[PDB]
Amino acid sequence: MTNLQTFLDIATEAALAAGAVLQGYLGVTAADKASEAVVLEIIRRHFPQHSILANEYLWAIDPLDGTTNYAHQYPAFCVSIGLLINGVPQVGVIYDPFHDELFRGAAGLGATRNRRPIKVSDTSELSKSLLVTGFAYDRRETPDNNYAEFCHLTHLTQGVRRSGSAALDLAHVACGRVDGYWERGISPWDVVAGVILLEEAGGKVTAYDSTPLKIATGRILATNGSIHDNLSRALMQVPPLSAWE
Amino acid sequence: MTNLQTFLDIATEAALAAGAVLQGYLGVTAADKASEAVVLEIIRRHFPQHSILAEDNEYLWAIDPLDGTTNYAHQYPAFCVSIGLLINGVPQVGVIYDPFHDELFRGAAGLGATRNRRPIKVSDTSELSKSLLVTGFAYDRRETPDNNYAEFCHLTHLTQGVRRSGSAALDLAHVACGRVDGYWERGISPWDVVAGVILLEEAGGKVTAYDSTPLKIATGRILATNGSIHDNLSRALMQVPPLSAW
Amino acid sequence: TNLQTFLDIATEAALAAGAVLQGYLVTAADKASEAVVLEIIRRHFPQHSILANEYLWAIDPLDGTTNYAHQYPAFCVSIGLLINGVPQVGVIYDPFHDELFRGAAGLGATRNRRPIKVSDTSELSKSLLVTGFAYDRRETPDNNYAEFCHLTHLTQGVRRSGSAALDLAHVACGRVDGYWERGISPWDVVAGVILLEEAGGKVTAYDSTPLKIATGRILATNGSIHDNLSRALMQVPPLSAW
Amino acid sequence: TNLQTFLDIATEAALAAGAVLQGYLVTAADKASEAVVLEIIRRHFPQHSILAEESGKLGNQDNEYLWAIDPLDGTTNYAHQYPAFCVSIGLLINGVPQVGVIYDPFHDELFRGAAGLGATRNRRPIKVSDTSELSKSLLVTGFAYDRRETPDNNYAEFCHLTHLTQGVRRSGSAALDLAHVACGRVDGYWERGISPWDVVAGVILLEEAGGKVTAYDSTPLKIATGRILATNGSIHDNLSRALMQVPPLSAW
Repeated sequence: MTNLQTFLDIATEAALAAGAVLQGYLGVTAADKASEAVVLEIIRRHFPQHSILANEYLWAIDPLDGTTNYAHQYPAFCVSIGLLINGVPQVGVIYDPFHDELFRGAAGLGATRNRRPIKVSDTSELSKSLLVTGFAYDRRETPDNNYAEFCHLTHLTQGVRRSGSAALDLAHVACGRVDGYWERGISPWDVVAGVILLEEAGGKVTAYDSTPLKIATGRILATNGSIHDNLSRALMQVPPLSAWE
Repeated sequence: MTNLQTFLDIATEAALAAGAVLQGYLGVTAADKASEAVVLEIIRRHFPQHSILAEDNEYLWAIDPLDGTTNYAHQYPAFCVSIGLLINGVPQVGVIYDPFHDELFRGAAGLGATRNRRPIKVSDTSELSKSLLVTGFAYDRRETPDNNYAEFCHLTHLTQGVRRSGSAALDLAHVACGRVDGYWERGISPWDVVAGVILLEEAGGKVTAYDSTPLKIATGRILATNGSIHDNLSRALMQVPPLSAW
Repeated sequence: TNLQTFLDIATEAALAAGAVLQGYLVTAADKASEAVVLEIIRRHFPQHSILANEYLWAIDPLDGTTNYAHQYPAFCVSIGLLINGVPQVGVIYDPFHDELFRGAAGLGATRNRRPIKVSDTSELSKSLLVTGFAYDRRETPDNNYAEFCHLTHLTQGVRRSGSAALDLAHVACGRVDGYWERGISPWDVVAGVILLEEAGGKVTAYDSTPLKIATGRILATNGSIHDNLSRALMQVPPLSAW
Repeated sequence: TNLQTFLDIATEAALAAGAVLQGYLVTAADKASEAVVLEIIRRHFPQHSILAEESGKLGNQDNEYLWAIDPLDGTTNYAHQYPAFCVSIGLLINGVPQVGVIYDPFHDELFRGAAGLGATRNRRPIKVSDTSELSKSLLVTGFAYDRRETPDNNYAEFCHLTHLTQGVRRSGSAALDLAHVACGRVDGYWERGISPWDVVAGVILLEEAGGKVTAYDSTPLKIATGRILATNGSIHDNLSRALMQVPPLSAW
């Protein structure tokens, strides 16, 4: 509808403005602060009645996803700007300012990168798939550290990447550069924009066991749709690390 | 040395020409073959007396026409052409070209290291807890218990993170310019690493076996760091607890 | 403020239309770009009026059509806002070189979201200028050739790019020191005029009296050579005198 | 192969010098670019001779191999950061242009050509335009430093062709103008007062791209005269005729 394109227009300009701020600093906490201020000013000026995640309309903003990467100048970081409408992701913009890759999606309006259409891959077999995952800040505090999962899928697939940016990982599923992505311990601002981007690109986003996505649990399974069942089953069957030599 | 700069000039043009071929195909086996043919024609036309290693002369070129083949097949943006020269079995000239991001890494003994013809240098990080590392996993990983998983988990617990890009040559280039602090992998081949090794050394880094004894490429194992973290990372890899201990 | 909101939407319209131009890269391209721009401006500002009333948008969906037809890399989308007939918001986007020029009254001038400023050149000798030639040049003796020859003699050179909007953008970021042209249209210049003024430049008629876009004549400089260039334009020998 | 070896080295010299120009982006930049080009060419081809404006004549100028080097074509543009400047590296074999590389480091456009090996920009083939009518053509020209001292200043030609075509551009770089004919962005180019290092690389590039380069009257090119007519080949006779029939400015 007309509002969603208007929402997507403003989120795009906010992401590009913030991305330029992040690029300027390259010559970390200050950069993240400066990007957030730019994003908030734009969204609040155009949509004073909307809320920022913390009411029908709720913006989930990550001003700098991939903070560890950015501190090391590792080229995998982005701005993520997502809109929840009645708690459902409906508008998403993810901008990688180092590679100048602008991912945009909105419900019923399609998914693009640099304003050209993108689509998920068709891969259905784990043995022919390339996946990506991440590891949470709390990984030393719980036995559920995602290592078992990583090892298991690394054995069953062509490989599991680790980029260091959850938002970019979702964008890479959306354009078919990987076939699937899973992670625990993520935050709403890490994933809201990527979820609608991926769904518009033809993918599927659920919990690990293929029951509906519950962002509050911090767990996400996001695939091209064709590999969703095989990946869900492999994750639920995961042998513990103690079962390896 | 005049000699090394001339070798570096030709390896640079070979990498750029092959990178353009890889870009043309993006619009996998054919791409790899076409890239190799381009590299071989250039090296052998300029240096007909040199020997080629790909797929005991004084001059031996270790060529990877497409490092990151899995990534390339998926269009995952981490692949490159790697062109390294072994002089009496020692890496001395290296060019690594990422044609998707247009990043040209160049180094030669005594001549320095550059990315896009501008100097690069390794990071200063000395503590594992403040470090960002990268590693990979071999094609034989299902057949041996030494699959590198224990190392990956251990280091992921001890550092800020361990990346997995899918290109060993780009991983070495990322150590060389300070985007990661260290890199280790088993099951690699000479053409994966020769260019990156001399690039990293010229950038100020250090490349050895896991236990810090001299690098032995034939074993397929490499530890490549900024030099300041080399000792701590080497000790962490040697003390690695097995997966069964988790 | 209001101007920032206008600038935000003009920027997204220029980038959206520019991507359309890149996809085609002539009549179809120009029309597709215009439809993209018009849809965006009307959806965000249903009460504004269009040029292609307090708010009046002057849109060129493809400035430099001859260049575009030849794939000569000097064409752009130009989106300017007149508020009570005064240029106040301007976006010029070169999609081939991916150069985004943005300006609004009191908000500054940027290229690719970085500040730009006019040059410091103060002497007509040592200056680099640019000009253009109108479609009607064969029907009138005042075809701008005499001016081109005169200024080419008095300066380091007079460029001819083929895009009036980009010429103004080039003055705004200091790549040239001044620009003059006759036979231009409002949609060619509205965005560039405010961009240049925000960058520190000056825009008038040839004789330095206030700009009159309806006359089709513009003199646009870094401000420091403005009087010198204006004097030269007031003292142009006819072609017959060569 | 023989020419391919020359082209490989000229390409690396152009890219290395272009990176120096991008770092600086004037007197030093021009000189720093030349030092990079000369070092590469003389190290790979120590027996070849060099022609350049600043360094002058290096080795016997009747050598079979003579490199015509412009380390920074478009110096006025460069001083103003006007984005139309390049490194031009051409090789004359027995006085004939046979290898050419032109590199615009600001836009990162690498033009390459050699006799029998084809013409490319950024390593993909380029070709001249199909434009056959002067009235439908886009041209480009330039004006020499001596224009105030001679009545033959090219103004009459500029006015005449501006009337007969869709327009005449003025970019400020003769080497890039030749490269623009080579890839079809313009249909033709003419200029007086040019130097060998301005045109040698572009001449072979344009010829390999399918174009044609002569004197104004379509007799063979004589670079020593400083005049060049360079087109897509299809408007060559029409543009030559217009150049032979230029009304003086006084007739306007």
